[PDB]
Amino acid sequence: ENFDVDGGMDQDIFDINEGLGLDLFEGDIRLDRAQIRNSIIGEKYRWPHTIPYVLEDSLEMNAKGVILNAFERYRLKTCIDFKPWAGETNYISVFKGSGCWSSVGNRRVGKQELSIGANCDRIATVQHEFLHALGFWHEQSRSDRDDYVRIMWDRILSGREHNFNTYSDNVPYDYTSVMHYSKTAFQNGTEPTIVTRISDFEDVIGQRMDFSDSDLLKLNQLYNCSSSLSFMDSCSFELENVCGMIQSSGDNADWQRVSQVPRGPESDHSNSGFFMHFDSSSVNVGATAVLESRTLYPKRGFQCLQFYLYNSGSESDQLNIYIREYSADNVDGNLTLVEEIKEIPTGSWQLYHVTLKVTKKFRVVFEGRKGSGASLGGLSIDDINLSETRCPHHIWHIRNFTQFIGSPNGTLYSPPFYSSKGYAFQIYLNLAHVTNAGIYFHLISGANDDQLQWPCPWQQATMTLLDQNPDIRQRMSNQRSITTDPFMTTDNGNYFWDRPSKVGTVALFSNGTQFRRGGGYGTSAFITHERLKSRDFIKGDDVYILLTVEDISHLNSTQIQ
Amino acid sequence: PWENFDVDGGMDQDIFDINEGLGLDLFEGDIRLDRAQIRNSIIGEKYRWPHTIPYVLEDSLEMNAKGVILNAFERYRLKTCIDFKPWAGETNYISVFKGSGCWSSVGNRRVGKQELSIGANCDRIATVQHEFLHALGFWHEQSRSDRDDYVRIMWDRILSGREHNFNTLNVPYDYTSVMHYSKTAFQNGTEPTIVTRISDFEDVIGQRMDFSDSDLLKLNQLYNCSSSLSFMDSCSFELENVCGMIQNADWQRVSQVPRGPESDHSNGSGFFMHFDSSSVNVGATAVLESRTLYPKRGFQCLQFYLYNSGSESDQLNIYIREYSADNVDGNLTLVEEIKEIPTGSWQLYHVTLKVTKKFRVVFEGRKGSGASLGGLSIDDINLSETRCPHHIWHIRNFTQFIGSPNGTLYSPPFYSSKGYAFQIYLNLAHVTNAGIYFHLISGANDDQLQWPCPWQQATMTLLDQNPDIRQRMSNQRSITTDPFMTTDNGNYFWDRPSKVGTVALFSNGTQFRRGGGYGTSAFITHERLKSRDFIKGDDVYILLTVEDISHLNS
Ligand SMILES: *[C@@H]1O[C@H](CO)[C@@H](O[C@@H]2O[C@H](CO)[C@@H](O[C@@H]3O[C@H](CO[C@H]4O[C@H](CO[C@H]5O[C@H](CO)[C@@H](O)[C@H](O)[C@@H]5O[C@H]5O[C@H](CO)[C@@H](O)[C@H](O)[C@@H]5O)[C@@H](O)[C@H](O[C@H]5O[C@H](CO)[C@@H](O)[C@H](O)[C@@H]5O[C@H]5O[C@H](CO)[C@@H](O)[C@H](O)[C@@H]5O)[C@@H]4O)[C@@H](O)[C@H](O[C@H]4O[C@H](CO)[C@@H](O)[C@H](O)[C@@H]4O)[C@@H]3O)[C@H](O)[C@H]2NC(C)=O)[C@H](O)[C@H]1NC(C)=O
Ligand SMILES: *[C@@H]1O[C@H](CO)[C@@H](O[C@@H]2O[C@H](CO)[C@@H](O[C@@H]3O[C@H](CO[C@H]4O[C@H](CO[C@H]5O[C@H](CO)[C@@H](O)[C@H](O)[C@@H]5O[C@H]5O[C@H](CO)[C@@H](O)[C@H](O)[C@@H]5O)[C@@H](O)[C@H](O[C@H]5O[C@H](CO)[C@@H](O)[C@H](O)[C@@H]5O[C@H]5O[C@H](CO)[C@@H](O)[C@H](O)[C@@H]5O)[C@@H]4O)[C@@H](O)[C@H](O[C@H]4O[C@H](CO)[C@@H](O)[C@H](O)[C@@H]4O)[C@@H]3O)[C@H](O)[C@H]2NC(C)=O)[C@H](O)[C@H]1NC(C)=O
Ligand SMILES: *[C@@H]1O[C@H](CO[C@@H]2O[C@@H](C)[C@@H](O)[C@@H](O)[C@@H]2O)[C@@H](O[C@@H]2O[C@H](CO)[C@@H](O[C@@H]3O[C@H](CO[C@H]4O[C@H](CO)[C@@H](O)[C@H](O)[C@@H]4O)[C@@H](O)[C@H](O[C@H]4O[C@H](CO)[C@@H](O)[C@H](O)[C@@H]4O)[C@@H]3O)[C@H](O)[C@H]2NC(C)=O)[C@H](O[C@@H]2O[C@@H](C)[C@@H](O)[C@@H](O)[C@@H]2O)[C@H]1NC(C)=O
Ligand SMILES: *[C@@H]1O[C@H](CO[C@@H]2O[C@@H](C)[C@@H](O)[C@@H](O)[C@@H]2O)[C@@H](O[C@@H]2O[C@H](CO)[C@@H](O[C@@H]3O[C@H](CO)[C@@H](O)[C@H](O[C@H]4O[C@H](CO)[C@@H](O)[C@H](O)[C@@H]4O)[C@@H]3O)[C@H](O)[C@H]2NC(C)=O)[C@H](O[C@@H]2O[C@@H](C)[C@@H](O)[C@@H](O)[C@@H]2O)[C@H]1NC(C)=O
Ligand SMILES: *[C@@H]1O[C@H](CO[C@@H]2O[C@@H](C)[C@@H](O)[C@@H](O)[C@@H]2O)[C@@H](O[C@@H]2O[C@H](CO)[C@@H](O)[C@H](O)[C@H]2NC(C)=O)[C@H](O[C@@H]2O[C@@H](C)[C@@H](O)[C@@H](O)[C@@H]2O)[C@H]1NC(C)=O
Ligand SMILES: *[C@@H]1O[C@H](CO)[C@@H](O[C@@H]2O[C@H](CO)[C@@H](O[C@@H]3O[C@H](CO)[C@@H](O)[C@H](O)[C@@H]3O)[C@H](O)[C@H]2NC(C)=O)[C@H](O)[C@H]1NC(C)=O
Ligand SMILES: *[C@@H]1O[C@H](CO)[C@@H](O[C@@H]2O[C@H](CO)[C@@H](O[C@@H]3O[C@H](CO)[C@@H](O)[C@H](O)[C@@H]3O)[C@H](O)[C@H]2NC(C)=O)[C@H](O)[C@H]1NC(C)=O
Ligand SMILES: *[C@@H]1O[C@H](CO)[C@@H](O[C@@H]2O[C@H](CO)[C@@H](O)[C@H](O)[C@H]2NC(C)=O)[C@H](O)[C@H]1NC(C)=O
Ligand SMILES: *[C@@H]1O[C@H](CO)[C@@H](O)[C@H](O[C@@H]2O[C@@H](C)[C@@H](O)[C@@H](O)[C@@H]2O)[C@H]1NC(C)=O
Ligand SMILES: *[C@@H]1O[C@H](CO)[C@@H](O)[C@H](O[C@@H]2O[C@@H](C)[C@@H](O)[C@@H](O)[C@@H]2O)[C@H]1NC(C)=O
Ligand SMILES: *[C@@H]1O[C@H](CO)[C@@H](O)[C@H](O)[C@H]1NC(C)=O
Ligand SMILES: *[C@@H]1O[C@H](CO)[C@@H](O)[C@H](O)[C@H]1NC(C)=O
Ligand SMILES: [Cl-]
Ligand SMILES: [Cl-]
Ligand SMILES: [Cl-]
Ligand SMILES: [Cl-]
Ligand SMILES: [Cl-]
Ligand code: NA
Ligand code: NA
Ligand SMILES: [Zn+2]
Ligand SMILES: [Zn+2]
Repeated sequence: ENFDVDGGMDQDIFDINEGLGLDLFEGDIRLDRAQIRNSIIGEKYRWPHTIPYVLEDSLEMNAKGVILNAFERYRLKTCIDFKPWAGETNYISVFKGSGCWSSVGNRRVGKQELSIGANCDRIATVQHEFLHALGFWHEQSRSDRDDYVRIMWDRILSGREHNFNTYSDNVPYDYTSVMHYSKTAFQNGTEPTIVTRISDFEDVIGQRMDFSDSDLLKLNQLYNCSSSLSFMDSCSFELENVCGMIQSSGDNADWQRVSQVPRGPESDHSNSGFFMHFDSSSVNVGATAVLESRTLYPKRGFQCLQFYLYNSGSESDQLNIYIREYSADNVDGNLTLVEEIKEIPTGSWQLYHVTLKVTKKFRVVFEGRKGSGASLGGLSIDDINLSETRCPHHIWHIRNFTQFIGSPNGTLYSPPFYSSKGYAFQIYLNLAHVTNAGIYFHLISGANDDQLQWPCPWQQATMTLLDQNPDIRQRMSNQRSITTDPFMTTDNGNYFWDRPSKVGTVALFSNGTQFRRGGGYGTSAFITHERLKSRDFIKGDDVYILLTVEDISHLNSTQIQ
Repeated sequence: PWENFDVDGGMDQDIFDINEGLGLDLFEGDIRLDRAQIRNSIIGEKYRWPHTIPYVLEDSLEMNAKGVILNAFERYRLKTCIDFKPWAGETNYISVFKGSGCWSSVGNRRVGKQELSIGANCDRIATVQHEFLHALGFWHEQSRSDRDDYVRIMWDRILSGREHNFNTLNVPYDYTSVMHYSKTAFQNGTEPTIVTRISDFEDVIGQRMDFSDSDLLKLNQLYNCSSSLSFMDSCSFELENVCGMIQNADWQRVSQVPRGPESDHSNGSGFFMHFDSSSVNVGATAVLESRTLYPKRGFQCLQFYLYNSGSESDQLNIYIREYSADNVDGNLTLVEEIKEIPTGSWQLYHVTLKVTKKFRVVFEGRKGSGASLGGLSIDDINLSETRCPHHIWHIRNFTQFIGSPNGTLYSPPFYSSKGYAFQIYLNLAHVTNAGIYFHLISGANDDQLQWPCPWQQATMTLLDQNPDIRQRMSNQRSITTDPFMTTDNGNYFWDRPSKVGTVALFSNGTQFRRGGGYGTSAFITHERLKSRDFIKGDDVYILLTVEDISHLNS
């Protein structure tokens, strides 16, 4: 009884628009009057660094949330920002048209339409359409494209051959571009229409996870970006000056930059390769050592500190996180304990997220502490990232992951979680299919159910398969969102998102306690197993699914200004 | 030996030692403060140069200094979007002249003619780079407000009246900045005035080889640089898309070859391209082409490392395919045939190009007549719009000579562009510093050459073998032959070696005459020589260019 938003298919932008018969340039580009196809966009047809926008009322509620999520990716990785339209002469009007499409560049026409239609509410689709708005074309149309890919003309659907035309017009050809067609673009049959000449990229082309490194380089070079709104720092200890961090102790303890520890880890997490290590084996009980960042300058007032930790020491050792915030009244700073990380499981790298709310210049202080008893190792930290973003609400850590890919036993249910509004939920990850991974959001019976609004109204669940790249700026995480529509009905006439005790099926927790699970809402095409096995989604055989469930009923109201 | 001339006079004097010794009393040793300019203040947009800086090299400059300054401009052209042009009447320009010491104002002071001094002993490329970073608006690194978290100031060790030289986006403190004091700055005695908190960097501060990566990031961010004038491409095959190079594939991306090499050069983890000539017929070829490149200058230097585990009969052909509006598919020209490649070691090659339109480099491996058990491998390809070195001195098994009595090395003989025969002397025997000297030697053209040797500038570069040309901090010094220079006995220093030189033997035992050596006893410290990639696979490369600079007398 699960609901698949993708209807048992894996349709890209180009499959959605083809199925509607839109006949746009290269499937999703709306050419302007006398605009030259695949031509250089001049300075006059560019947006300012901050783009005014309107999210029109025709947009689906899930689409509005997804678009705002896309803006947060631009704010982390570029110096492009977006602001609600306040009367500027030109702005982007995002609306529910037929299919997903955009003009290429700032056409200087005042209100400029960008369509995010039905089935276009995917963050990378939004990112792709806004790259068109910013002035970018597709990658496979480059004049040198035949040196990198082969077009299988006999496999293209009759009358769709013109979508592969090249014109007359530097960064290397980018197979990973979010602006590249997939190998199945306009195919007639089961055989690919685009074959990469380098066999390694056959299943890479057509990625729809995030911007590629080359997509970002081109955009950041165009807008002269030297910073972003929400990136703060990334440290993997790869250089001897360790990103300006300063280690100290009053206890004959220290943090050492090492490539290995005899008791563990045998190597860094980044994966020659270095990490910081607090030895607890040869210091006295209660000895501490602090590793302090250089001074950082926040622009937003909320932050997410994240890092990987390895414990080869004792159950009694701990890592304390402090913030030292500086203000005019106290130049030595105000030191505050923000997190105590205790009883760290031994023998594996583990990801931690710490929520911060610092508004003044500050330093992050990592304090390793030796606890009671004996130790043969210590605490190791690597891949520290800091951004002015919200921490995920919940994190589902799946260990020994690879054994489940394409396997009949690959039907995984997350631990139960409580959303911000108090709804209890569970995630279902289906890895049993031969080619695609599926992901579904379920409401479950919870302690607050008697006082909650039913059917569940406009909660947006964002599920992110983390790309565990050492640098937050280089992660191409695979993210999908769904929104609970309180008017959605089942085949039997009941409300899909009603109270699980009323419409749910019986299930058991790992401990054997019975509960009610509502219908699952999600997609059978979350990611292909081939892409799931690429980049750093799996690292040390661990997978992380980040989860945020929030009320988006405030997005219903007309955008006024 | 005794006939050599050390330009550094048995010392290793930095900018701050030169100016201190003259009693200039400038801000932080080499900054000329403007009227009511606030010390170490943020340089506003109004006090910045345009992307192209107009300049004049004044006649007071020493001939060697003029050549060194133009060499410094080439470093800016490769690593930044800053360029330099001869002044043609722009409102503000930099007047480079021989003043007392090395110094500059900080920023474009908008005063019209703005002086920058490159005085006696300042004719070092990194000194020029440092003074032009001041002109561009940069101060020194150790004056940063957080500097006490990274270094200790030994106040008791500073010369009286010099304490003022130490009292003070989001890039970490840079120990390797070309703008950082060395540990001996303004010292009174033999003890350091600046001591890094971390013992590692104690002798790293004060590097004067080239820009650091953080120096370049700050400058490139300030001028929104997305390209440079002379960088074209760098490929170490670290990614599967192999930097857009095009080619079953005849060149294979591998991490090892059974008959050699056991690993990549850049240093599975590392990768290189390999043509397995052993598995194909005689006459078979393998073609690897760069992506399309867009030149801005009319001259280029293509460089790469090659490893041959195949036969002496295998070869590598280099073609250029140049594209123009009229040509349907480009114009292919053979530019280089690399034959009889010595086997069993990575070797650096340089190829001179003169392309003016968009083009591709075409690498063609060819299987020769002899039986082969391996193939040809290529790694660390770099292309820039620069002049190739005239000669390269490749020193194998280098490490054994550092600090050793036997570390007195003489290069093979070379012929300069004007026909002068020369040899390089590298002295590694000192406990802390490496020395380098240029000698003229007897050669076949000596009867037809002008004597004493007039205004030939010899540029000697210790190559930092980083895989990426943009990240090399190569250590370079130049000297110029002054035909009026005399010896203690009254003879001309640069006269004909048969007349003023000493008897020497080549490796083969043939006798020749060697003139006096001219160079420095402080070319590089052994500590810095052992850092970065100066030594790689126990190989060292000294790049050599010897050219006539009498045209700079103007
Ligand atoms: C087999 O396995 C099963 C599955 O694992 C087991 O089942 C679980 O069993 C446990 C134990 O029996 C059970 O735990 C209980 O959970 C209760 C619900 O927890 C969530 O909700 C509350 C309340 O949320 C409402 O209020 C907040 C504001 O306070 C608001 O933000 C929410 O939106 C929400 O509002 C809505 O509802 C109210 C009515 O409730 C309406 O008035 C309102 O209008 C809205 O509609 C949250 O507070 C909880 O969050 C806290 O706790 C979690 C977990 O510890 C923390 O992660 C989280 O940060 C938060 O922390 C708070 O407390 C700490 C101090 O401890 C503070 O520092 C911090 O600032 C926060 O205030 C959850 O999201 C919960 O109420 C209940 O609590 C009772 O015990 C505690 C002691 O622990 C007392 O202090 C309380 O007074 C209560 O007496 C208790 O924890 C699980 O719910 C249950 N799970 C499921 C899925 O069924 C099973 O037991 C096992 N079987 C066996 C045999 O082993
Ligand atoms: C122990 O070890 C000792 C040390 O190694 C050995 O000593 C060496 O022994 C060899 C063999 O006996 C000896 O070789 C000879 O070298 C002669 C000099 O070579 C250099 O100079 C010439 C001439 O330069 C002048 O002319 C050019 C233009 O024509 C001009 O650009 C120059 O600036 C210069 O001008 C000035 O002088 C002239 C007068 O000469 C004035 O008229 C003028 O006004 C100026 O004042 C250069 O041509 C040479 O360069 C060519 O060769 C080198 C090496 O091969 C190349 O790297 C270089 O690119 C260039 O290549 C040329 O040929 C290729 C062919 O494919 C062309 O493509 C290219 O375009 C060039 O034309 C040197 O820089 C040299 O003249 C002489 O040549 C004769 O033999 C060859 C045989 O192949 C014939 O072809 C010629 O016609 C000649 O008959 C010969 O090569 C070394 O000089 C000697 N070294 C030293 C330091 O002493 C010792 O032998 C050994 N003992 C034992 C027992 O083993
Ligand atoms: C040194 O730093 C301390 C820690 O600062 C916090 O942490 C660091 C890491 C950064 O993230 C900072 O930005 C952050 O403030 C300062 O103490 C903190 O002060 C703030 C007020 O400035 C205070 O916040 C209030 O909290 C109450 C609720 O308090 C309970 O709950 C918190 C946890 O949430 C708990 O920590 C407390 O112990 C309490 O049990 C809340 O009602 C307040 O809301 C109201 O305030 C805003 C205006 O500020 C208003 O717009 C709202 O509408 C609303 O009415 C407010 O959020 C923190 O609780 C407190 N934290 C701690 C651990 O003490 C510290 O400040 C000094 O102490 C404060 C108690 C207060 O007397 C200040 O005036 C003092 O300066 C600071 N010390 C100095 C000398 O600068
Ligand atoms: C196809 O390419 C051929 C090879 O080009 C060269 O090599 C490639 C790798 C690349 O570096 C190119 O940039 C090189 O040009 C072309 O042949 C060459 O053409 C050039 C002229 O474009 C010839 O040159 C001259 O060489 C003389 C000595 O031999 C010099 O005296 C002369 O100097 C004068 O040059 C300029 C004006 O151009 C003045 O400003 C100077 O002050 C000076 O007086 C030139 O440098 C070169 O010799 C040719 N090489 C060969 C091997 O033929 C070829 O070009 C065609 O043929 C030449 C002969 C001319 O008729 C061209 O007009 C003609 O296009 C290319 N073919 C096509 C069709 O494009
Ligand atoms: C060049 O000199 C190197 C250093 O010589 C040693 O130190 C001097 C200060 C002096 O006391 C001298 O007597 C010493 O021998 C030689 O390398 C050293 O060789 C010794 C003995 O073979 C060896 O134990 C050391 O590890 C080694 N040191 C270093 C820093 O490499 C060079 O010798 C060559 O290398 C040897 C390993 C050996 O194969 C020998 O036959 C080689 O000649 C000297 N090189 C040359 C070309 O003479
Ligand atoms: C999608 O692909 C299928 C399979 O290739 C296409 O169908 C095939 O189209 C060809 C067109 O030349 C047909 O061949 C011709 O058939 C006639 C008889 O019908 C014969 O007289 C000719 O000599 C020639 O063989 C082929 O029969 C047909 N096959 C099938 C199974 O239908 C289809 O047209 C493609 N669709 C699109 C939208 O591109
Ligand atoms: C990114 O930064 C670069 C500068 O580092 C900006 O480039 C500059 O763009 C302006 C036009 O916007 C060019 O202006 C020129 O002005 C003169 C008059 O002073 C006029 O004659 C020329 O026709 C031209 O308009 C300027 O040359 C150019 N500078 C360089 C070095 O390229 C670029 O605009 C910035 N990008 C964004 C999105 O802001
Ligand atoms: C580098 O590019 C930025 C724009 O991307 C330029 O910054 C602008 O500078 C003007 C004044 O010259 C201001 O009015 C704008 O507000 C700036 N825009 C932003 C977004 O900062 C900067 O001037 C360029 N630098 C150089 C040297 O040309
Ligand atoms: C899920 O299915 C796969 C494929 O059949 C199995 O490999 C997994 O088995 C687990 O791993 C093997 C190596 C062995 O240790 C076995 O005992 C494990 O169960 C299987 N996983 C689970 C959890 O059943
Ligand atoms: C560098 O050291 C190695 C030993 O580790 C020597 O074998 C090299 O000698 C050279 O190569 C051998 C095979 C033989 O041809 C010999 O005559 C050579 O000298 C040595 N290389 C150099 C240049 O000294
Ligand atoms: C993962 O695999 C190891 C064996 O390699 C096993 O000991 C461990 O319990 C497994 N973890 C989980 C969470 O299943
Ligand atoms: C240098 O140090 C000596 C010894 O302390 C001291 O007597 C002398 O005055 C100092 N000179 C200067 C110039 O500071
Ligand atoms: Cl999303
Ligand atoms: Cl790092
Ligand atoms: Cl130089
Ligand atoms: Cl100016
Ligand atoms: Cl180089
Ligand atoms: Na690391
Ligand atoms: Na390599
Ligand atoms: Zn598109
Ligand atoms: Zn200076």
